[PDB]
Amino acid sequence: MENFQKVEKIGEGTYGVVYKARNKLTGEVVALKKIRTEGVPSTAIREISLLKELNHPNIVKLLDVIHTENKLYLVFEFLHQDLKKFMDASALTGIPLPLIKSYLFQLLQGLAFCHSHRVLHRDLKPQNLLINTEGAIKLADFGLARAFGVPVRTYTHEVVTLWYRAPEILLGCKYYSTAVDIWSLGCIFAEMVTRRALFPGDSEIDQLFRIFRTLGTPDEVVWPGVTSMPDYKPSFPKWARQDFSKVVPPLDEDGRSLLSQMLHYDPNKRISAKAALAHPFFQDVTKPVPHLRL
Ligand SMILES: NC(=O)c1cc([N+](=O)[O-])ccc1NCc1cccnc1
Repeated sequence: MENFQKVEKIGEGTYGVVYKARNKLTGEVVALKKIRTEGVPSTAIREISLLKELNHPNIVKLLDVIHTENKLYLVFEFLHQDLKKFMDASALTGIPLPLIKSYLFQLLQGLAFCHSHRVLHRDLKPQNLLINTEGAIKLADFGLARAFGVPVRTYTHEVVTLWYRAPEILLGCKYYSTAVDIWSLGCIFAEMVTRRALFPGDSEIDQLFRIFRTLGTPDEVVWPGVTSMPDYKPSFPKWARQDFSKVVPPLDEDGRSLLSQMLHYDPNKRISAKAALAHPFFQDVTKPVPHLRL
């Protein structure tokens, strides 16, 4: 607004437009998101306001929430790059395993924190994982989904990415659990390793069938209750499950084991962020510094 000097259009998020801005006073450089219409539900205001208290080293800090003139502004801590850009930049050589492991470990710490406070992300993707020169990675937009909701796109003709959506969401379950975040992070872990999205669906059904083609069509044995889900259809093709060794090569067995637990179909069997932190995959975790060209 008037207390900030737009420094650049960081982009156009799923809620609204985002700008890099400098606080004319404090001199602080922040990310300002303009939230998309009229009146603005007070329920959301209280919700969003509660998130200002959700502070952790691996969670992008929500500095302020400003409600004015039918517009809602969220002021966030600023980070220079997102994981999607970093992955693209590292596409030729790949992100080194030690850095992939460091990032996964930090993201799990961030999820464990949010989940312990009953806060879900619901829409994790590389674009909302932010990184800095110190080797830190942080989760952005935690709790906004709950505080609000979801239309058809973002806010103005922009295709919602379904690549990281958990199967229970695709099958129409109305109640999401912390498990949806573990699923998304598993998909991201695989993408960092292979340098290709794991399940790049272009429609809700293509997304679901890409998952089924790789992990096998779920049934009552591996996922009790799945055949009673809202959008489950007995007519779904029945695909056999593939071997992880073929899914994320050349990841080692510690990595494949952890990924398999993050991608279990039954949300209740899916590993928690807390439990994942204890997985043998992290026995030799360290905190490397990435090569960032800003
Ligand atoms: N908090 C942020 O710094 C930030 C916020 C959003 N967003 O949608 O609210 C997107 C990217 C961000 N940083 C990474 C970034 C990406 C591109 C150019 N500059 C910075």
